[PDB]
Amino acid sequence: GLFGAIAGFIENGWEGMIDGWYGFRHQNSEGTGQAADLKSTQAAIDQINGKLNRVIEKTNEKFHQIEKEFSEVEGRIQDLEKYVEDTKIDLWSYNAELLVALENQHTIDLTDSEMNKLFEKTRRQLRENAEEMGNGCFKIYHKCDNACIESIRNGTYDHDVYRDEALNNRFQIKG
Amino acid sequence: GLFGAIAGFIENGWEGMIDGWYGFRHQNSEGTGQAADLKSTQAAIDQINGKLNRVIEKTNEKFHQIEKEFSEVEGRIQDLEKYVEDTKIDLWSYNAELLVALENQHTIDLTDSEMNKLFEKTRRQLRENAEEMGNGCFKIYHKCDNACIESIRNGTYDHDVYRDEALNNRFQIKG
Amino acid sequence: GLFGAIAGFIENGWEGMIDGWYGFRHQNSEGTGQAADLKSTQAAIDQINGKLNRVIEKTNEKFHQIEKEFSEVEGRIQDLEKYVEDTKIDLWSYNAELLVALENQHTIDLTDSEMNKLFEKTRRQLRENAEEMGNGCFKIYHKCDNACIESIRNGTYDHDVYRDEALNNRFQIKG
Amino acid sequence: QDLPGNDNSTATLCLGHHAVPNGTLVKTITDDQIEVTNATELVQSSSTGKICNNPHRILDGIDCTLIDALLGDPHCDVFQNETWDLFVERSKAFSNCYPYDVPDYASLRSLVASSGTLEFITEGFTWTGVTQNGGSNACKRGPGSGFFSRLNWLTKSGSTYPVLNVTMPNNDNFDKLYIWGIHHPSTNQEQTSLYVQASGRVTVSTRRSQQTIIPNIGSRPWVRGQSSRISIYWTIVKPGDVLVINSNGNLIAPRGYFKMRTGKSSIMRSDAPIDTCISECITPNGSIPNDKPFQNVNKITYGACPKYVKQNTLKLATGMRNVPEKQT
Amino acid sequence: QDLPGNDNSTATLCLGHHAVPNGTLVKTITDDQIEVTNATELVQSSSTGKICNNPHRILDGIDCTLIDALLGDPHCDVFQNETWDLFVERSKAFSNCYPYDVPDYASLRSLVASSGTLEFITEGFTWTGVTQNGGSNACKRGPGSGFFSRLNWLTKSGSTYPVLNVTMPNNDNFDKLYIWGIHHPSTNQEQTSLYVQASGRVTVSTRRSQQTIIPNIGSRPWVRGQSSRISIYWTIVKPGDVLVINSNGNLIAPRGYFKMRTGKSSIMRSDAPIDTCISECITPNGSIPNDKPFQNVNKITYGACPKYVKQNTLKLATGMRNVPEKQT
Amino acid sequence: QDLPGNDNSTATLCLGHHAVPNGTLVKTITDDQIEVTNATELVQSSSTGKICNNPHRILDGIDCTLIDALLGDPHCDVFQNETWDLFVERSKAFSNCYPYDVPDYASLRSLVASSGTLEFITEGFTWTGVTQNGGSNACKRGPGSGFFSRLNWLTKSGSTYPVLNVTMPNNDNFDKLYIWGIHHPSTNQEQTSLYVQASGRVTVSTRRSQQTIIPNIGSRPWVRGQSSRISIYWTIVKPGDVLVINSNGNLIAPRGYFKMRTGKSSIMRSDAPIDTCISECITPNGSIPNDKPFQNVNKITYGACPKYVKQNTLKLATGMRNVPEKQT
Ligand SMILES: *[C@@H]1O[C@H](CO)[C@@H](O[C@@H]2O[C@H](CO)[C@@H](O[C@@H]3O[C@H](CO)[C@@H](O)[C@H](O)[C@@H]3O)[C@H](O)[C@H]2NC(C)=O)[C@H](O)[C@H]1NC(C)=O
Ligand SMILES: *[C@@H]1O[C@H](CO)[C@@H](O[C@@H]2O[C@H](CO)[C@@H](O[C@@H]3O[C@H](CO)[C@@H](O)[C@H](O)[C@@H]3O)[C@H](O)[C@H]2NC(C)=O)[C@H](O)[C@H]1NC(C)=O
Ligand SMILES: *[C@@H]1O[C@H](CO)[C@@H](O[C@@H]2O[C@H](CO)[C@@H](O[C@@H]3O[C@H](CO)[C@@H](O)[C@H](O)[C@@H]3O)[C@H](O)[C@H]2NC(C)=O)[C@H](O)[C@H]1NC(C)=O
Ligand SMILES: *[C@@H]1O[C@H](CO)[C@@H](O)[C@H](O)[C@H]1NC(C)=O
Ligand SMILES: *[C@@H]1O[C@H](CO)[C@@H](O)[C@H](O)[C@H]1NC(C)=O
Ligand SMILES: *[C@@H]1O[C@H](CO)[C@@H](O)[C@H](O)[C@H]1NC(C)=O
Ligand SMILES: *[C@@H]1O[C@H](CO)[C@@H](O)[C@H](O)[C@H]1NC(C)=O
Ligand SMILES: *[C@@H]1O[C@H](CO)[C@@H](O)[C@H](O)[C@H]1NC(C)=O
Ligand SMILES: *[C@@H]1O[C@H](CO)[C@@H](O)[C@H](O)[C@H]1NC(C)=O
Ligand SMILES: *[C@@H]1O[C@H](CO)[C@@H](O)[C@H](O)[C@H]1NC(C)=O
Ligand SMILES: *[C@@H]1O[C@H](CO)[C@@H](O)[C@H](O)[C@H]1NC(C)=O
Ligand SMILES: *[C@@H]1O[C@H](CO)[C@@H](O)[C@H](O)[C@H]1NC(C)=O
Ligand SMILES: *[C@@H]1O[C@H](CO)[C@@H](O)[C@H](O)[C@H]1NC(C)=O
Ligand SMILES: *[C@@H]1O[C@H](CO)[C@@H](O)[C@H](O)[C@H]1NC(C)=O
Ligand SMILES: *[C@@H]1O[C@H](CO)[C@@H](O)[C@H](O)[C@H]1NC(C)=O
Repeated sequence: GLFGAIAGFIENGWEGMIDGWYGFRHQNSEGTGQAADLKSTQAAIDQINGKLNRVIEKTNEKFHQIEKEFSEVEGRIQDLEKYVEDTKIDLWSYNAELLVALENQHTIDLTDSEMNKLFEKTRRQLRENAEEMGNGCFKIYHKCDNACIESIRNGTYDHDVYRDEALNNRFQIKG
Repeated sequence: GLFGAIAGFIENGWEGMIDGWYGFRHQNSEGTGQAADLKSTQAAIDQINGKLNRVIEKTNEKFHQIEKEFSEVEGRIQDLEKYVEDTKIDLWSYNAELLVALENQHTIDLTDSEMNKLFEKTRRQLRENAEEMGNGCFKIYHKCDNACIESIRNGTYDHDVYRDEALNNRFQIKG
Repeated sequence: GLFGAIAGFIENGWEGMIDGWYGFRHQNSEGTGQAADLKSTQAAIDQINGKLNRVIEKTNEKFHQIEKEFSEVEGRIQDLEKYVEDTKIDLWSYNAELLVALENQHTIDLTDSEMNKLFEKTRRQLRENAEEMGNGCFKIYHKCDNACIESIRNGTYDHDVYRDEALNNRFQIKG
Repeated sequence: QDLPGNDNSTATLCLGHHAVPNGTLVKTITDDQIEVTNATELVQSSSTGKICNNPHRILDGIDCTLIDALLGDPHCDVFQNETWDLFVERSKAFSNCYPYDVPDYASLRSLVASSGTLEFITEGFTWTGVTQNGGSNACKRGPGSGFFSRLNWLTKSGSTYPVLNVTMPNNDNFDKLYIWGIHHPSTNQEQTSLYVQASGRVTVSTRRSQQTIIPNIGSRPWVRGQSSRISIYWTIVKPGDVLVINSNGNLIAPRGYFKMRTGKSSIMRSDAPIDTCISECITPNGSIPNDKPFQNVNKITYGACPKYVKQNTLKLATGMRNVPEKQT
Repeated sequence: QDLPGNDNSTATLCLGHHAVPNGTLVKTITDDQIEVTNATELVQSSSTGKICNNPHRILDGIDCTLIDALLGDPHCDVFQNETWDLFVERSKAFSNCYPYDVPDYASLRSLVASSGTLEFITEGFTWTGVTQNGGSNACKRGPGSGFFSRLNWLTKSGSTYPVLNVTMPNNDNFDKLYIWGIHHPSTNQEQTSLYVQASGRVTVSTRRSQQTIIPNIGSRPWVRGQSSRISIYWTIVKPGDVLVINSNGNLIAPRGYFKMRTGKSSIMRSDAPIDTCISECITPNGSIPNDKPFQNVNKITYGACPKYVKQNTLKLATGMRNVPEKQT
Repeated sequence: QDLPGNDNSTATLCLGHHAVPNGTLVKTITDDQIEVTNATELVQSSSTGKICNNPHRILDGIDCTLIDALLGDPHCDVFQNETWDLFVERSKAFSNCYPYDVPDYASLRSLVASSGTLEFITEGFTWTGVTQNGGSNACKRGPGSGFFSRLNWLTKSGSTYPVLNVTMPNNDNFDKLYIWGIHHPSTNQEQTSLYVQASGRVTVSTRRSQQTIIPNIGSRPWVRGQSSRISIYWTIVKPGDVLVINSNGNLIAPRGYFKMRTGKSSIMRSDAPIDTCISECITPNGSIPNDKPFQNVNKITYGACPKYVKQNTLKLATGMRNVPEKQT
């Protein structure tokens, strides 16, 4: 999509994530873990329902209209009755076809956008303590135990706490 | 919107900014202060007028048409006259309804985009001398007096001038 | 467009690039040189053909319809025959006019997006070895000969190889 | 801030999105089929097969068309003063009374079908000097010969068919629909036998319109024993106007008026069974649900229905792109 | 570059956008109401209440419909040879001359209304052996009895009425509209008194069309003293063709032709006052401005008008999302 | 990883996009003209000027309209039993036989044009007591006087003209179209000379419809020597029904039926030359290619054609924004 996250810099999706649409997987001192992100999942879901409801909005009701099927050949006025309905139908068919094309396009970029926003938001929080391995994974340069991972995910991580550790550990020169 | 700046990483808007749509507030060596950005304000305004004019474009003029109100009951041909106009009206109503929905959606993301582009543009200019506090604010790591702030804003800031200062001041290890 | 790369942070296009839509120009101790990127060119071209085909999709065929030209004055039923076709035509004209407006808008942002994705992708690969001069150009902080430039472009650049060099060379403090 | 640690390590955090093993292809502006995690059908394409009898008054015509129900074919006498939101005409329907034709049948079927009521009021017309209540063996009512319950066939009294000239004022505050007709005899002998004069005439007028029909003598195809035809006509009379019927032969006189009302009633041809359920959208194929925005069941609908479209499936993606790691 | 500073500090730069205390909700693809900084109304929903007399020729019909103005009802003689871009018919309009009816009134009102001129040319028809200029007390012109200024009622000369057979060539290069009629007497006595023959006939032809009407004798409702009616008909004659009128009774003859033109003229029913102002879009409710793209005032419009829509407000956001600090 | 180097340098990598010197302006949602690298025309605006004779059966009417080809004007005898996907009527077309008129010409031109065949079957009608095969010098067939090949003008036998009353059952399984007419004499003498009775009548019926026309006597404009007219009528007879023709004067009798079929045939008026090429979309202006989605050549089309639009150019950008090195 437009942002290049889903099916982009994130090589693929996780079939394993059964509890949300976007989320985190980590390796840290205490082991490996996975966890769904609920705020971005709710954001993508709310917008998709938003558009879904606007489409499922009010059916117009019509009662006595014109006849659309004929049993005899009449000529001029029947030819018109047929033309009015056939042109109404192609105009409404074009309309449905463009609607789901536009809508579908926008839904793939909207969810692409939410993946990207979670990523960026996570990036900003880690400040100088992590580097982007460029595949959706941040390498954190300091010991980050499971509570550290929970603070990043619940959004309370304080970068200053580990800045000196991370920074030292990051700008090591030695080969 | 799609970029996550407005109503995103920028927690809210400033009612105080009466002179432009996007802008800077600063805290520094000789006070606090605010200033509208005119290039990004003009960019957002021009695009919004651009679409506004295309919508306010040519009314079609019509003269003798068909009758749309009747005083007697006639049956078949009147039934058709009513059906033609009722189907024209619902098709144009759908049309106005989809037009402002698409348009409005695009205007919220367009102005979201311009906020993001100003932010990114400012980021690129500060090079290694500032860090993103992740809330729309850059922390500049060197003494930046009011002329320094006006050079960032008018776009002439030379990062090299303060790079050694900032860099030293930035990668301090001491707790 | 929405991403601010084309006609944005990249001041202009290269008329010289005859072999692709997006690409690279470099100056390194061996020399200067240019090369088209084929994956992003193919990505932009495929999406543009994608939409082009969907538009060039099935013509509907119609055979006996209503008369659209008259040689005598008849009154009520002819007035209707004229109104049905005139309203069909304005509805299809609106339809073509909105279609290319939406489409064209989306194509300028789609190609804006691909420029930005190439840029970002290149950024992620260079890790801590380059800095963004903010005008579409990365400054690489280590000796990068032509094979080094080919590895970045063909996407196999190993940042670790030159990290210590680049990093040292980057965070030099001396004026 | 904290003190120098004795361990030096790093961690890996990776952001990602879900994916499903299955996944639906959907259309896009740049793609004809692209796979998303989930989608919804926006085209309703199946009917139940039955017209739900609720919420609209659905009147089953059974083996009566609305025009025979209006005229009062004996076999349709069941519908007298009936009322409907939707009159359903069945293809099995037949007529079984004097052969008639309705020049502009289609408007009379329309304007009655929209009125939605068949309430008839008998007015005291006085036909002076003519024999009332004629009937025919082509329209038996019981063992006897008969005629449409709502029309009155006038034949001469004795040596004369006078010039009938009668009036009926519209003193009420609603429009009155009058159905009347004229008899086209098979032969010149039939003409003179029944109406004396060699050429009848019917002029029916209000102070704003008038129609004169003269009969047409000639053999037509045998239908229920008859080679003659009657042709039906209608006259709406607005409040405060007057009906004047002038004729000196072949008049099939009205027995009063049908009330006309403005409503949401229509007529539909369907052999779908009526069943007990509630549904708002009716289609000749039976009812259909109106939860989706578009339907493809039939272009003929009555009620709160989805816009008919040509496509028979149109999937709105309700999920992100599906990019699985295993695949299948 | 510069030398070691004796001070070491940092600064804060924050980017942000404006917000307004008020702010308008607008519709979106994903939201039904979301608040933006500013918006514009795209549906025009109010009229001034007056039809502006400029730029179009608006002809007030006052108490004349266009067909009475055409036929030449005495009380409409003011409109002779008038011209219009929009003829406005008032609901107060009445007729006051011989009771007539126009079978397919609606097309005659249309094709004259579109022509936009009532310019009449008198042609020298010669009616031989019949009395010209008949009139009626149901159509007074002054103290006298009279008739439509543009029609000529032919009755018997002395004691007989001949077969009229006249011709008028279209030698000009434009189409000529001829309005003519036929008189349906109330009684057989009235017929023979006026036209001698017991049944008249009118055949009006060109070399490409012909119409024969035979009168219809019978009582109709008293309208201005009359139980008879005349019915109006029209014949357009193309350049180089010929009108031939043949009749042996009941002809209401033409006095010449109306010019027909191709234009942008129409007719509208409105009791809106005409006032002096300029406006391009006219509606039965008065003029409306055409700065917005859609209007909801009336579906009947004439001129450069907004597309009529069902919605009565549709706001286009002309600003970013409004996310306030201090609030309202 | 590697060992400390003796050179210390940097490199510059710059990303960029192409640009073209020329470039096309295109419309946008926010811009009326903005320049892109490349675009495509979506509105087809030119015709070749010739109707391609392939893939559809295009039948050139030459100087015959379809109705004269149907009736059998001598000069159109070439079209007998012809067949078409598109009948092309030329403006040069003329008629050259007895002056006729077709009340509701437009439907008869339509329903034949859609049927697409003129296959005629002669049925053995027996006209008893009347002279068959009348003709006229206004319709010469060869040196002789003549008449429409498909109609049969019945005149009296010496002294009398009987009441014709004939039947023709539809025993086949398809609908049969019968074209018939009636003769309107110029004078009462012409009437009695030809048909004896002073007023003829035609009633043509099936068991589901009936039409009675009575002739109209009067002078009309001289066309090919005649002041009389015949008027054409049609009766479709469904399988299993019966045609009954009853008349005692002025009948122009049918000689059998035209087959009717359901097809994709139509009629078009065009003076475009037919030429040999293949094209699916035909327009009065000649064929046009249907590669583009919209066309602006003509709103009248037949076949697989682009949707007609008002715009005459509509460019779809197929490239990025064009931002050249030395801006253009
Ligand atoms: C004019 O011509 C038609 C056709 O020649 C004549 O109609 C035919 O008339 C006879 C009776 O006279 C009808 O016979 C009937 O047959 C039915 C069905 O089998 C039967 O149930 C009845 O008991 C009766 O015997 C015959 O069907 C009818 N045919 C048609 C097509 O209508 C008509 O009599 C002629 N008219 C005159 C006045 O000469
Ligand atoms: C056929 O029947 C109608 C109704 O019975 C007869 O019409 C009526 O004729 C009388 C005069 O003979 C009309 O009277 C006048 O009416 C006006 C309006 O109220 C009034 O101002 C006069 O002073 C006078 O009373 C009466 O209105 C009229 N009614 C209608 C409904 O038209 C007609 O005369 C009969 N015709 C024949 C030839 O027998
Ligand atoms: C009723 O009035 C019309 C017009 O006065 C009469 O029609 C005219 O009749 C004459 C013959 O009697 C036609 O003459 C012919 O002209 C053509 C063209 O030059 C010529 O080729 C013939 O040899 C002949 O001379 C004349 O055209 C015709 N005019 C029109 C407009 O039809 C008609 O005769 C009158 N009818 C009666 C029964 O009195
Ligand atoms: C986040 O997680 C930490 C443990 O890592 C916990 O102490 C804190 O309360 C959590 N904050 C929120 C908002 O859940
Ligand atoms: C930017 O501001 C500086 C002072 O900080 C001033 O000297 C310079 O001229 C300004 N440049 C522009 C383009 O306004
Ligand atoms: C990339 O370029 C290097 C030389 O710089 C070469 O050895 C390598 O094989 C190339 N890889 C690909 C995928 O082309
Ligand atoms: C697919 O989308 C529809 C509409 O949003 C929803 O009812 C359904 O639950 C979705 N499927 C899943 C597996 O979430
Ligand atoms: C029809 O309704 C009218 C009005 O109430 C009534 O007088 C008449 O008898 C009714 N007839 C039947 C059969 O219901
Ligand atoms: C509905 O009815 C029409 C006419 O009987 C038929 O052609 C159509 O296929 C039917 N569709 C469904 C879903 O039953
Ligand atoms: C709101 O938008 C309209 C159209 O752009 C403009 O005329 C008006 O000035 C705007 N309001 C403000 C406060 O800018
Ligand atoms: C109507 O116009 C014609 C043509 O100029 C003229 O001869 C005639 O007298 C006019 N009548 C009136 C009342 O203006
Ligand atoms: C305009 O006129 C119509 C008919 O009189 C009325 O229903 C409608 O409400 C009016 N609208 C306005 C804005 O006056
Ligand atoms: C312009 O676009 C059309 C359609 O994509 C293509 O045929 C043509 O080659 C393009 N022009 C160039 C120079 O690529
Ligand atoms: C027309 O077709 C019918 C049926 O085959 C045939 O009998 C008749 O002779 C044909 N006439 C001509 C001229 O082809
Ligand atoms: C096509 O034909 C119509 C009618 O002859 C004409 O007005 C139109 O301009 C023509 N267009 C072209 C492209 O030939």
